[PDB]
Amino acid sequence: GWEYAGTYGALCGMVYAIGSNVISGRAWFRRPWVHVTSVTLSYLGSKLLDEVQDTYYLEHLKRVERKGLQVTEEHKKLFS
Amino acid sequence: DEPKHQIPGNALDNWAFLRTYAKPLPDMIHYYYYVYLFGFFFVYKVADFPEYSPRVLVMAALIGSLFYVRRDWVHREFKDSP
Amino acid sequence: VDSQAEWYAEYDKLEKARQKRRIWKWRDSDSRDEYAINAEEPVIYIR
Amino acid sequence: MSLYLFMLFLQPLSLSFVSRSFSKISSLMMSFATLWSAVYMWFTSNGANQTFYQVVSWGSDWSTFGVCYTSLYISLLCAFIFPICVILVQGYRALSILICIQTAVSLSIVSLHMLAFYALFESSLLLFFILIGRRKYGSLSAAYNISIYTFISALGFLISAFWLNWSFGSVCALLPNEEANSFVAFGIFILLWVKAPLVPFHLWLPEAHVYAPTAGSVLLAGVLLKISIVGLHVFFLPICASSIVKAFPLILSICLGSFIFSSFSTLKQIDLKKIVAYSSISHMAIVFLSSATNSGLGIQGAVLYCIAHGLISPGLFLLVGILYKNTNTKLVFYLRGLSQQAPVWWSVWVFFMLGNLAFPLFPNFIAEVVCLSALFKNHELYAYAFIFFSFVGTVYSSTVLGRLKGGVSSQCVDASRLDVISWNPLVLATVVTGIGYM
Amino acid sequence: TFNYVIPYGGSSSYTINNEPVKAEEVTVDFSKEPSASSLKLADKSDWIAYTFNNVPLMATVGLLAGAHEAFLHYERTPIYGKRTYNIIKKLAPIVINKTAYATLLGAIFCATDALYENYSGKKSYTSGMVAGAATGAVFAIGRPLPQPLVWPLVFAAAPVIADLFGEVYPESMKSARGYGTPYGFENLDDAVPTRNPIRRNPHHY
Amino acid sequence: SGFGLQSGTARCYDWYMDYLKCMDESKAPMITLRKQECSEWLEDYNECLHRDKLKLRKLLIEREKNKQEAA
Amino acid sequence: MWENLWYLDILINVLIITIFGLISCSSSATKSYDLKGCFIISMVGGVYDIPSAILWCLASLSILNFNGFFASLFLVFTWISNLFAMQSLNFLGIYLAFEMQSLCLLVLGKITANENQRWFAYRGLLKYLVLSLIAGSIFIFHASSSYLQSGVMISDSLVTYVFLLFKLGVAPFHMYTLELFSVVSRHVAFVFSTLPKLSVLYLISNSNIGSECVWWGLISLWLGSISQYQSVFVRSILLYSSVAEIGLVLLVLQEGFSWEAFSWVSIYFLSLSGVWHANSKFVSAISVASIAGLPPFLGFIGKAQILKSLVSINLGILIFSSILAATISFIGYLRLIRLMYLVSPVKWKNNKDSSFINWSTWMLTVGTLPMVYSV
Ligand SMILES: CCCCCCCCCCCCCCCCCC(=O)OC[C@H](COP(=O)([O-])OCC(O)COP(=O)([O-])OC[C@@H](COC(=O)CCCCCCCCCCCCCCCCC)OC(=O)CCCCCCCCCCCCCCCCC)OC(=O)CCCCCCCCCCCCCCCCC
Ligand SMILES: CCCCCCCCCCCCCCCCCC(=O)OC[C@H](COP(=O)([O-])OCC(O)COP(=O)([O-])OC[C@@H](COC(=O)CCCCCCCCCCCCCCCCC)OC(=O)CCCCCCCCCCCCCCCCC)OC(=O)CCCCCCCCCCCCCCCCC
Ligand SMILES: CCCCCCCCCCCCCCCCCC(=O)OC[C@H](COP(=O)([O-])OCC(O)COP(=O)([O-])OC[C@@H](COC(=O)CCCCCCCCCCCCCCCCC)OC(=O)CCCCCCCCCCCCCCCCC)OC(=O)CCCCCCCCCCCCCCCCC
Ligand SMILES: CCCCCCCCCCCCCCCCCC(=O)OC[C@H](COP(=O)([O-])OCC(O)COP(=O)([O-])OC[C@@H](COC(=O)CCCCCCCCCCCCCCCCC)OC(=O)CCCCCCCCCCCCCCCCC)OC(=O)CCCCCCCCCCCCCCCCC
Ligand SMILES: CCCCCCCCCCCCCCCCCC(=O)O[C@@H](COC(=O)CCCCCCCCCCCCCCC)COP(=O)(O)OCC[N+](C)(C)C
Ligand SMILES: CCCCCCCCCCCCCCCCCC(=O)O[C@@H](COC(=O)CCCCCCCCCCCCCCC)COP(=O)(O)OCC[N+](C)(C)C
Ligand SMILES: CCCCCCCCCCCCCCCCCCCC(=O)O[C@H](COC(=O)CCCCCCCCCCCCCC)COP(=O)(O)OCCN
Ligand SMILES: CCCCCCCCCCCCCCCCCCCC(=O)O[C@H](COC(=O)CCCCCCCCCCCCCC)COP(=O)(O)OCCN
Repeated sequence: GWEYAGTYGALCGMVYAIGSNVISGRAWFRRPWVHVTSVTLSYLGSKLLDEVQDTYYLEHLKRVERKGLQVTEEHKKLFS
Repeated sequence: DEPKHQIPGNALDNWAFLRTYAKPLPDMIHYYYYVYLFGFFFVYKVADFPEYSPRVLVMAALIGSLFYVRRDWVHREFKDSP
Repeated sequence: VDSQAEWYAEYDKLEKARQKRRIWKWRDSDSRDEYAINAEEPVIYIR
Repeated sequence: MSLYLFMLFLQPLSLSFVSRSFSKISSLMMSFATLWSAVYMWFTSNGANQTFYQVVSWGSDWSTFGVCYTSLYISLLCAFIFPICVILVQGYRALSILICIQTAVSLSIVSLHMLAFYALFESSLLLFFILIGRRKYGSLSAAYNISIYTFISALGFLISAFWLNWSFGSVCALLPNEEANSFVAFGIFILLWVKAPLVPFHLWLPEAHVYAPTAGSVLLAGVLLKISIVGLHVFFLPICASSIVKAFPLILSICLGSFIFSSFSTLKQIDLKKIVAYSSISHMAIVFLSSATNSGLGIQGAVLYCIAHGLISPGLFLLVGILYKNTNTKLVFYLRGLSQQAPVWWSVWVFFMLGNLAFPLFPNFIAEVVCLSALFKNHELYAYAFIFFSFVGTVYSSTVLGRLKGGVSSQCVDASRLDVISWNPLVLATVVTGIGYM
Repeated sequence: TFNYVIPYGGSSSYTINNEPVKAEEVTVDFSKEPSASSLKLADKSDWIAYTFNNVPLMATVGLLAGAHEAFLHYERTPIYGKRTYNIIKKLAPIVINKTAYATLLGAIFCATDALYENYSGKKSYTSGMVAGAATGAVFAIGRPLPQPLVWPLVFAAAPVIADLFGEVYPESMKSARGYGTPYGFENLDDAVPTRNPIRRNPHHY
Repeated sequence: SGFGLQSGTARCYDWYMDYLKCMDESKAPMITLRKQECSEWLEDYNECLHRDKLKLRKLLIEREKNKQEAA
Repeated sequence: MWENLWYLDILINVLIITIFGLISCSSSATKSYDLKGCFIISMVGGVYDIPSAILWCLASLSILNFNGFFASLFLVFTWISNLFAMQSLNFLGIYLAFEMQSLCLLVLGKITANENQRWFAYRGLLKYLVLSLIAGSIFIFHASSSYLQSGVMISDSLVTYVFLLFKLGVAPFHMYTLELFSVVSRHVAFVFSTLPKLSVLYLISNSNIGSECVWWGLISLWLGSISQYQSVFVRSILLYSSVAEIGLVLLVLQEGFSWEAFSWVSIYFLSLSGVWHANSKFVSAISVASIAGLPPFLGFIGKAQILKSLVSINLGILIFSSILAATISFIGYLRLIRLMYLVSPVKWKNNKDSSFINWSTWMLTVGTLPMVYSV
């Protein structure tokens, strides 16, 4: 779906690490290991959320085609 | 010293008015029990009510809101007297 | 900088998004009780 | 466009990584760099592309950003006035709040999606509730006023945006949609009615300006009032023209009543910031009515007069803040002899007050001429009504100037080098626009 | 338009009309039509009949309000202490007076509404405003100074809100669908449905 | 359940199953329409449950018998 | 026999974890993290769809912040009851599941109270018990009348609709929440004001329990907003917010918008997590902003789903009421922000047990842009 999901996920992992440090009173650079872990897991999670969304989009397309919605080939191209 | 709002009324008279809220307080389960029971039966009866015009429904809601007495109002003003 | 191509590509993206949303808004009831509305859906009940 | 958006996102980002002692310097450099990026956006905006100079999308309808005539003027105005706000404000907390507010507001102007516009614009709701309700010099009542007014108007706008997204399937401006419904038109209109202070929904602006800090007041007057015209040109007139033409007598009634009663309410003010804040409300009505005519003259005149206001009222607010720092008073009756005591401050104060009275060598003159011409295109009486009651502004401005000018005073209260650096850009911009480089 | 030279929006030709095209091939409706009881109650032809049909709502609301207040009083009275006065003699006036005054206000409202509509001969906002104004005037007979103004205004404003959001609002947005092609724009290429979506069955509770 | 309290099925299980089978046969797009089409089977099921029509017939016979006896 | 195995595995799992905890009970591990992980693994065997996966997610996030084997075991009991509420096909399933959940609520409330807190906590539990007995007795009496009249037990009836109105906590049935959740532990109030609702929403959507009446959701909205604005204590503010929002969600769910209510319940769980488990002012501030529906956070998306569903059904009175009541509730939320940063110096307990609180705040801030497709 979204073509910018992984980049967003990496930035949001940075958000997690820095925010967790700031809330606890520590500086943003403290606990460096948390940064790498947060970035990697957040990137993977953002990707996975995107495929889940795409899969249920396609399931809905199949259902509506069964029901009688006359989707064209281009409309079928809209749902990857 | 700073300019301050004038407080209407005397200090002791206002305190006496406020002290009329210090009365024996019933527990709220007694009200809640009856409201729950009559509300259940009321919801059962509502499905059988005739369909009313939206204008009449709104006027009935307005009248109910105006007629509703806050529980504190009865608390301050209650007298165990005829 | 081909402004015409950028304009038409952006408009096409927005129009595709609108078409996808209106397809996404076509929803019948997914209730398990509702076998009439969903008669063609492939399902198995374990009950 | 992309550079401008990236720099707008970079400014709040930098605060997280700065040393907390370099925050002021880094914030000032970031503000100037954003101004330069806005100049670059103007450079890369070709007038050949008549509908939209630039459109960028980042993967969704919500992430669609674009610049037009109104958007480009308003974005350059905010990027111009932000550095002055940065220097006026001290402390990491205050810097963070003001940077987040500016990022949200500047992203709202270039947004082309009504829902994204709503999301970015109302993100600065608590930030003003905290800002105007700060510990010692803030008032909770004013913060409550502004927050509640914004919430109700923006929620109505949001409901209209939801209905449009359901019916058309899209709420982006670039997709042509027209609606004749009056409920949706009012839902979009109420936000404009409140945000552009229009009687009787103008009560929030005064209390907010008086109890906001000088940087906060500068931003509020400079660009947050102008967000109404971005919404009107971008999200109301394209789709809701039938309703504005249906309700034009009512629109004129409300606008001219706002002008007259705001002018009369200004006469009853003893506080300098309140005087400037009420002058702003009277000034907004001409803009709103000129745009509502839906003519070429009206739109251009409204955006021009917005630029003139966003160059004149920030200067008055800045001068009043400087005087309050020097004197710890805002009451006109305490302040006397300012001509003799502060000749340099008095000169700029008189210059900006002349600008607010729309004298020819000021941008307000050109802008007012264009707006009055649009009103005259609609009807003669429409222009005549506004032209006459402009005399009320002269009365209160002259009374304030006369009260401040002379008397006996034992205090030298004149501006320092920092203060003069603060207003020099505004004076230069005012002159340059006044000679016709609008 | 998004430019400073030509007016925003657009215009549609009044001479040119577009043939209606169905939103879907087969239409299945889950919205039930008004009942005969609703049409009977809505009928304002005979003002007495209209009043007597719609007052049970007002009497019911007055009875709940009086019961609420009477229970607030009853809850307070002490069971452990024997009371010289009779509690129901104390409590019955509350409920009876609340119900009676509510019924009287609702009767004025409905009667004035039906009488104005009959005399005018048209269904309009003004009937509701006048009936509400009369009801609010009856509310504030002997009340202090702001209340002679505020209650007629509030009671008149209530039917305006009821008309605006109960009748005008639904009828203004009947055509809008949300599926297939936009109601105005069928020329655009959107997925066209054989059948409309049924998100729920007709209700029966 | 319909299991029958002794063995077999409930006393009116088969009538209800007739009504359910008729609802299964129909092609109407909503359950409400399908029930409208199959109402007569439901009337059979209600007849087996409570025997109201037979009770009314017995009441009418008893009333006419009493009227004859009095005359 | 194979279809029965799927359900039987969950039992066997729970029993062996219970007996293992009973055998391995020691002071060395009062915080039994290992049994918590075992319970979380065991609850994966009950996931069959997306709503069941949401049930699992909320159940695990709840079990993280309960302390002890015993409370975690009763949270697992609540999860079992909720899983069967979703699968109930008639009156008996609904009844069995929901009063099992009520028993779990009573036990959890009793075991998380100190000796000094017994006088009020036990009173609130007793009042909740008596009100629940009223609701269940009326439900089962009308169910007996219906089963006699129709010969069958059908979960599409007015009786189950009113019983599920009591379970949701709407219009005249919200007082038990106010009395009980004011006097119980903050975690107990948090988990039993969010998790039970998902099963009721699933049951309503799947079994066609919808009514034409809009009075109850309207009453819930207006009463909740006005009482939230008039309530002095902070717990009552948060409790009345749920009444208003669940009334609005009830109005949306009756019209068949199941997807939006299933997203709203999850976003509401995440939003309420931070204010209830208040340890930091900033986390609570973001949580309160999210509950208000405020744009930069995920709470805006959840409220937007419900409001967007409202404009589709095109009921004007509901929309007008929604706007005004939303403003009234916003005043109370602003009271909450004012109390933290703008009234007096604030000092709180250093309860450094933010298991999923930081993750929830991160999810509220971050998740807006990924989920923007929904609205
Ligand atoms: C976005 C849109 C949204 C859509 C959906 C979103 C999706 C939603 C879900 C997404 C959720 C994301 C948000 C949540 C994020 C998760 C939270 C989090 O960040 O962690 C919390 C948690 C909090 O830690 P804490 O604050 O200290 O509190 C715990 C207490 O210590 C409590 O103490 P304790 O008793 O509990 O101790 C247990 C634990 C906690 O103990 C600790 O955490 C102490 C620190 C661990 C040791 C230090 C780690 C060493 C490597 C770190 C590298 C940092 C580089 C920076 C400096 C460069 C140095 C050259 O110990 C562990 O670390 C267990 C993990 C075992 C790994 C240990 C390291 C193994 C040796 C290194 C392996 C490979 C080395 C290669 C290169 C190494 C040099 C670069 O962090 C961890 O536990 C860290 C676990 C992993 C350690 C880092 C290992 C990374 C591997 C090295 C980098 C190689 C490249 C990586 C790719 C390849 C991988 C192999
Ligand atoms: C890969 C290579 C690396 C390159 C870098 C790329 C990485 C990408 C970004 C990563 C950067 C790290 C992010 C920062 C994390 C911590 C931020 C923080 O703590 O705030 C204050 C923090 C400084 O506070 P502090 O002095 O250190 O003390 C904080 C204490 O903990 C408590 O102090 P207190 O108790 O005295 O509280 C007083 C409070 C007064 O009380 C209040 O006013 C509370 C009001 C409620 C929240 C404010 C509502 C309005 C916020 C609008 C959002 C601002 C952006 C506007 C743009 C429109 C967006 C639609 O005043 C403030 O705290 C500051 C007021 C202004 C800040 C409000 C903005 C914070 C939003 C939420 C932060 C994120 C937390 C995530 C949690 C992570 C897990 C725990 O950061 C700043 O310097 C300014 C805020 C920077 C905002 C950026 C955060 C992104 C939020 C935008 C949402 C967009 C979605 C997210 C996408 C992000 C990009 C993927
Ligand atoms: C023997 C047992 C005793 C009970 C007998 C009845 C048993 C129940 C049987 C059946 C129960 C189901 C139906 C009853 C109503 C549902 C309420 C309920 O059950 O909740 C549980 C409730 C107790 O719950 P709680 O949580 O413990 O109390 C929360 C409060 O904070 C309580 O604390 P508080 O009392 O100290 O504070 C009260 C507060 C609480 O706030 C409320 O009462 C919210 C009510 C707002 C309206 C509710 C939604 C209306 C929608 C109705 C839908 C049907 C029509 C559809 C179309 C209508 C379109 C709007 O409101 C006020 O402050 C006083 C004003 C009251 C209305 C405020 C609105 C004023 C608007 C008028 C403007 C005119 C002024 C202009 C001039 C101003 C100058 C500047 O039990 C009852 O109160 C039942 C008493 C029954 C008396 C109601 C009388 C009329 C009923 C129908 C009229 C509908 C209007 C509602 C009036 C107020 C009702 C509360
Ligand atoms: C990796 C591939 C994943 C992609 C597809 C996933 C399907 C394959 C599942 C593979 C597993 C991956 C898990 C991902 C999803 C979980 C779903 C699932 O598992 O079941 C669904 C799947 C088939 O169900 P379905 O695909 O949903 O279709 C059925 C119908 O369509 C009826 O279902 P329906 O409800 O989806 O109907 C369509 C629906 C369309 O609904 C949708 O469009 C779905 C939208 C996606 C929402 C995703 C969020 C859901 C949160 C759940 C998180 C997952 C937790 C994982 C739990 C399982 C872990 C394995 O239309 C509706 O209108 C219904 C409303 C749906 C709810 C509304 C959605 C809102 C969700 C809340 C969002 C709010 C925001 C929260 C914050 C987010 C901010 C970023 O069942 C299975 O394949 C078998 C399940 C087996 C699970 C565990 C069994 C293996 C282990 C057994 C032994 C365990 C003990 C040993 C432990 C070993 C480890 C130590
Ligand atoms: C603390 C301050 C101390 C320093 C004081 C500075 C003193 C300032 C001196 C006053 C300057 C007066 C000059 C006024 C004329 C404006 C200059 C100007 O606009 O430049 C014109 C060129 O015109 C001139 O050079 C005018 C010649 C000026 C000298 C003529 C005689 C001087 C007598 C002054 C009378 C001017 C009255 C004009 C009233 C508007 C630009 O030409 P274009 O390329 O066509 O630009 C487009 C037009 N538009 C700007 C509208 C976008
Ligand atoms: C597409 C994703 C978007 C959708 C969102 C929903 C899906 C969620 C996916 C991500 C879920 C991440 C959940 C994060 C929870 C945070 C982890 C946590 O809570 O750890 C606790 C765990 O606490 C415990 O109680 C430990 C007991 C359980 C340990 C974990 C059990 C693991 C069970 C196995 C689960 C595997 C999944 C099974 C197969 C699917 C530790 O914190 P404390 O020590 O209690 O206090 C922290 C103190 N302070 C931070 C301030 C320093
Ligand atoms: C009394 C003076 C009027 C005050 C307004 C001053 C000027 C505002 C004009 C704004 C310009 C665009 C707004 C569109 C119309 C708004 C009001 C126009 C005046 C008006 O009320 O006309 C009514 C029609 O509009 C309607 O039926 C709807 C009225 C607006 C509804 C109010 C709240 C709506 C909130 C909806 C939120 C968003 C919902 C989106 C789904 C009735 O006039 P008539 O044609 O019936 O003639 C019958 C006379 N005999
Ligand atoms: C939220 C709206 C509530 C109204 C607020 C007004 C101020 C409250 C003061 C209370 C006064 C009672 C309410 C009267 C308002 C109606 C306006 C009067 C106009 C009028 O009399 O024309 C009627 C139609 O207007 C109508 O009755 C429909 C016009 C709809 C009212 C205006 C809607 C926009 C106003 C929003 C202003 C800003 C909102 C803040 C409150 C007659 O029409 P007819 O068909 O009967 O012809 C006659 C054939 N016999």
